[PDB]
Amino acid sequence: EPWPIHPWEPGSSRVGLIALKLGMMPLWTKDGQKHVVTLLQVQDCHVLKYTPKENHNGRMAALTVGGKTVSHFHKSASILEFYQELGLPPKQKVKIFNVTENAVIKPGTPLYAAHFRPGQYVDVTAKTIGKGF
Amino acid sequence: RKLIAEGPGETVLVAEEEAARVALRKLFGFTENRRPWDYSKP
Amino acid sequence: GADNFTLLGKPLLGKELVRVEATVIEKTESWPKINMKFQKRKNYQRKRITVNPQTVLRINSIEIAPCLC
Amino acid sequence: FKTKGVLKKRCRDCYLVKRRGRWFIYCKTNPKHKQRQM
Amino acid sequence: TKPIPRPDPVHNIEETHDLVLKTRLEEKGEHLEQGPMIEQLSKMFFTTKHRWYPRGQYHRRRRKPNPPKDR
Amino acid sequence: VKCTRARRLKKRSLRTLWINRITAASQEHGLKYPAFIINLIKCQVELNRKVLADLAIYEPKTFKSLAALAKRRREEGFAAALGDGKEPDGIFSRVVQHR
Amino acid sequence: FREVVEILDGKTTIIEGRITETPQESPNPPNPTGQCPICRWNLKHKYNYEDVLLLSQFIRPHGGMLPRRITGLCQEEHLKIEECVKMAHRAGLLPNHRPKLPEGFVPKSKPRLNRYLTRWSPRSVKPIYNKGHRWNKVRMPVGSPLLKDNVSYSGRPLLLYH
Amino acid sequence: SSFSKAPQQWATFARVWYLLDGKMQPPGKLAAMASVKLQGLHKPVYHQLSDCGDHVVIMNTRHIAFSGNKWEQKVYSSHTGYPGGFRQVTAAQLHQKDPVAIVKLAIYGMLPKNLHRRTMMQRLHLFPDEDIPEDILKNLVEELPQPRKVPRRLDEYTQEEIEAFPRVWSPPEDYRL
RNA sequence: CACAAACGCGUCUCAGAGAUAAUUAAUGAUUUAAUCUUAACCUAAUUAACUCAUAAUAAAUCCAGCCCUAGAACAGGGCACA
Ligand code: FES
Ligand SMILES: [K+]
Ligand SMILES: [Mg+2]
Ligand SMILES: [Mg+2]
Ligand SMILES: [Mg+2]
Ligand SMILES: [Mg+2]
Ligand SMILES: [Zn+2]
Repeated sequence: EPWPIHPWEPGSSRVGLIALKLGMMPLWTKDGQKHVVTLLQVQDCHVLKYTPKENHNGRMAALTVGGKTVSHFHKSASILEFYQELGLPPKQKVKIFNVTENAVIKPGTPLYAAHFRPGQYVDVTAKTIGKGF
Repeated sequence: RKLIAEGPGETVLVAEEEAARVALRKLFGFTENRRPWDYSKP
Repeated sequence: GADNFTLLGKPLLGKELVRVEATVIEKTESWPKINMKFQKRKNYQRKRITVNPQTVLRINSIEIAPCLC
Repeated sequence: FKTKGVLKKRCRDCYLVKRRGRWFIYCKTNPKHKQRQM
Repeated sequence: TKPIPRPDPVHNIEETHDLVLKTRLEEKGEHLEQGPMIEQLSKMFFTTKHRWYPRGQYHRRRRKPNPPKDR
Repeated sequence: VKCTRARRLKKRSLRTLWINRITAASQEHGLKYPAFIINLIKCQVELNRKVLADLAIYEPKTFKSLAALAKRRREEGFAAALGDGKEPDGIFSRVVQHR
Repeated sequence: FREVVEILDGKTTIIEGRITETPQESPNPPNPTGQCPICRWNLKHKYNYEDVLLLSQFIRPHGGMLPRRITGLCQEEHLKIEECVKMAHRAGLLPNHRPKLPEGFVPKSKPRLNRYLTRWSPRSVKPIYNKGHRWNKVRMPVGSPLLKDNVSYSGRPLLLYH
Repeated sequence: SSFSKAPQQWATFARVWYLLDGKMQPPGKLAAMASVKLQGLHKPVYHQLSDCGDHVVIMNTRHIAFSGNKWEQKVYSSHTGYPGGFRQVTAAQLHQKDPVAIVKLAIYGMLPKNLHRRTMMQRLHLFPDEDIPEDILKNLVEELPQPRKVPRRLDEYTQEEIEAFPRVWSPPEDYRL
């Protein structure tokens, strides 16, 4: 029983993913040029909670996405209790995505790397390498 | 429909009791405007 | 004046209209008050203590005569 | 234009006009007569 | 004058949880840290947050235990 | 040194405080402080600002009468100026001299 | 009042003027011996920009002002009336004296900022970035010096520069 | 008043909420009366040490009317601290971005410059339009009069007023308007 | 480059809307001509700043011990299948 799906409209935003960075590989194009690609793997991605438009920003709704599976024994009581109601194992990292009202996803819906089709341009946000003081 | 006493207070329940306090003082002739006690030589 | 009336003077009320009586209680001296004057880098200090005599009065009764033109 | 202090008409076709809070000498026949009060 | 709003917390003051078990006076508490506590009080009394913090021993000790009282 | 200088300023500060209270209680009746004082002196009422402040706080009814007296006196002063100046002095504007 | 009518009827243009009945001056003025209309009704030094009922009798239907020759006002008063009309328009009063342009009303702009007693025009004043201290202070003008002769019931002079 | 000692003190030092309309009212005249209420300079029991103070609610702050050409001449300037961070904003620009900034800054500069200014500014409630939460509305007591009499436009005059005002002059019949 | 990393000489990415100054043009009155207007209404072409859309940050209250591409200390991320 998923939430209703609406047709695409101009100015709509989709839902991103949380992936794990494996490494780098070289890649060549049909014109002979050489490019370097980074292997990003989606291990466990599930939408966690949905926030209404007027309670998060007032312009776009917020969809919560979790990270890879982690052990129950090293999480807080509230975090474990929150996932127990949903029925999913604890996640490592949780990020907030700004999504329009026409692209809302029912929480608990799994997501895969097929969410992105080749030929699209995507952004990447993560903590850089810490070099200390 | 004639006013006899009026009292303030933190809440309505406390103010209402204070209204009765002012009413009793006026009825018993023990207000703060009463004639001062006489101390002159009799 | 009272709750329902008040009498003004121009600028004083006659002695036949209102009578006020007071009783003397205490004839004492005030606490030591300090008066000091100082000027910078001129070596001038003056310290004196003032003890002002004081009197405490008790007002007993205020009466209003019913004579009023 | 020519930023000047006092405005004078170099030829009889120059006409005064106040625009943007300042007086401008605008000329049609000779563009070199354009003057601007500072 | 307007009539007295007597039954304003009519059901809030006296609420029966159930008709089979005795009512419970369970006053739930969160005991927020010093941070969230001050900002809750300041918004409650329409004041700032700088005066709700305590003071040192020096200021506490020099307060007069028995201030003079008139009237 | 600060004790003596503040003692001199103690009289000034309390006088300033009284005027604020008198102005506050006079604005409540729709009459400014400058109009409340000069139009009260013209009635030969010699009350200092100390007792007027006390009447403002502890005598709300009496202070209204004094404010009412000042407003009535002020309206009489304008009437004479508006007229030819030969009008007899107002019923409240008559000057009584003790001698 | 006269109006011009131009009609196109089959490659033939006809232009004619028609006379419309004009309201006349009120019968009894308080000062019959006056010269200019302002001082004839004892309105000298007694009008301001608020007096719409007076400024609406010396302006064209499209916001312009009638020439001094037709009205008969003196030069001193004509400039004062001219200044008041400019201040009245900027103040938001006189809404029916603007030209009609159906195409321009649809594309609305930023909401109008309420103003009054504007001496200059909104598009010809520059921000006072360097105000200055009290001994050399750049004061923002309010009102016009041409209205400093108006009667002051309070008696205090009007503060034109503040 | 024959009140008991506790309720008598509470009534004397009560807090009173005021409502102040701002439809076509200069911020300076709006701030002058608002500053008095915040300090408590209208209570004959006023004293700086005492915490006497009254809430003030100002509505319709987007429709304030700056006198003269102050909409384009007066500038509000601030410095972010970092080098090259000196920003000067025209009065028109600031009102276009923050509707309540003009009124708030006017009051914020007229209150006494002591440490109580921060405390007494928290009691000031500003709203761009007549959209006030029900909680604030139930606290109000009285509405202060507008300091400036709003002039009426030509279309607001009734036909009775138009006929009452005399026609000053008689235009010629042959002139084209 | 004698550490599982660091590093450049190597590789990758880098943006929309509003808004303006001088100046240019339309309509038009004081001055029934004309005239870009510290005359009104509407409207047009137009420097850079600047402002903002937008993006980043987001879970109150396991934490002894061990590990860490996290780190001066203190913090932070892992320790179920590894
Ligand atoms: S001639 Fe008297 S006001 Fe014009
Ligand atoms: K011209
Ligand atoms: Mg490191
Ligand atoms: Mg023309
Ligand atoms: Mg932003
Ligand atoms: Mg940890
Ligand atoms: Zn020329």
